[PDB]
Amino acid sequence: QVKLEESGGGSVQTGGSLRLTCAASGRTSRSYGMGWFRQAPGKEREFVSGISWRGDSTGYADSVKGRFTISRDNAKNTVDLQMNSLKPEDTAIYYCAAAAGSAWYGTLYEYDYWGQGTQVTV
Amino acid sequence: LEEKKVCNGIGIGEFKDSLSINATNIKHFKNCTSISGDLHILPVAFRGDSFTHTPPLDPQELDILKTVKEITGFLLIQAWPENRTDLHAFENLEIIRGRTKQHGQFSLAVVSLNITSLGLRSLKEISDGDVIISGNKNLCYANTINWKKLFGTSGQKTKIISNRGENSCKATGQVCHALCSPEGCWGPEPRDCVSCRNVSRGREC
Ligand SMILES: *[C@@H]1O[C@H](CO)[C@@H](O[C@@H]2O[C@H](CO)[C@@H](O)[C@H](O)[C@H]2NC(C)=O)[C@H](O)[C@H]1NC(C)=O
Ligand SMILES: *[C@@H]1O[C@H](CO)[C@@H](O)[C@H](O)[C@H]1NC(C)=O
Ligand SMILES: *[C@@H]1O[C@H](CO)[C@@H](O)[C@H](O)[C@H]1NC(C)=O
Repeated sequence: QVKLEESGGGSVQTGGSLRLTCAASGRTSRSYGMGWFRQAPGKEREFVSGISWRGDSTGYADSVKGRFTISRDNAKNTVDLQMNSLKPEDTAIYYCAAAAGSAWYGTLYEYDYWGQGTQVTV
Repeated sequence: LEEKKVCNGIGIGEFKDSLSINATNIKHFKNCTSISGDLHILPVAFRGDSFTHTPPLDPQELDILKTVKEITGFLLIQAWPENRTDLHAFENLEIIRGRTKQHGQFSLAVVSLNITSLGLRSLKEISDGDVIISGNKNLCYANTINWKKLFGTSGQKTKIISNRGENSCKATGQVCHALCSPEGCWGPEPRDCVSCRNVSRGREC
């Protein structure tokens, strides 16, 4: 098993930057694809960004192109999400997810573990 | 003659280090009537896992779980074969004790599947823990259930959201059979009735 804790959320000024972090606990010494998701009020949960185990491959939703950046330090067992040029459309609860294996995925149906999530209001 | 067999769950014993029920370990659940511990069914099961030399899981292998009548911990289903409409593998599941809970809260968790119904027709008791049934786009029947008939303690609640709208469910005729009582159903069939309004020779009304 693996536990994920999201950290770094809060409120932001419209147009301001922000950096989420996700720390993993447990049997963390194996291949994991990590991804960030979010859910706005009255909307369905959607994909934001993802990163491979080795760190080489990454993926972003179209709505966050250029703005957001994903990264991970497997020694520190973390995965962060820079979120520059925020906008009130990006207001949602952001979840950190894990998929066992090397790959990241663009849907939620492939992720095995989820954090509790942090609120982000803009 | 009634035969029983207790098997450890995921995260315990032979499966201390297993993330989910997979193609390797599911063989060892053969003949099990009771799970001492929890059941996790995660996306890795069907995807396979190189890292642990685990092949993807054959959906027919889930028939092995049909013998399970009791789980002392929790039941977590976070993935399921897309070409299946219900949790058929657990059609004979009678009791979930919820002695251990998911995030220390849920004893039954059905999340993000493409099932149309639950099919947990033998389910009669959830001794402890909450029930979350969330994110199942095609799922009906879930809102009809009288969960108080199944709970053990007064504090037990329910988080049923983000499934198929009761609007669409009723419009599509995906509602409880006419023989069912107002106590709800696990599906459209008369065997899926929580209880019967008139009489019943057995499971079927
Ligand atoms: C699928 O189940 C098998 C069987 O329990 C798991 O295999 C064990 O994995 C651990 C950790 O990698 C090893 O220490 C054991 O030696 C393995 N046992 C056997 C019999 O292979 C496997 O990890 C599980 N895979 C997933 C993704 O949950
Ligand atoms: C299940 O029971 C049969 C006997 O009917 C036996 O052959 C088989 O080995 C049992 N399953 C396991 C996993 O031992
Ligand atoms: C369930 O349906 C969704 C589409 O809403 C799809 O993305 C997902 O892959 C399906 N589940 C499985 C296990 O394939």
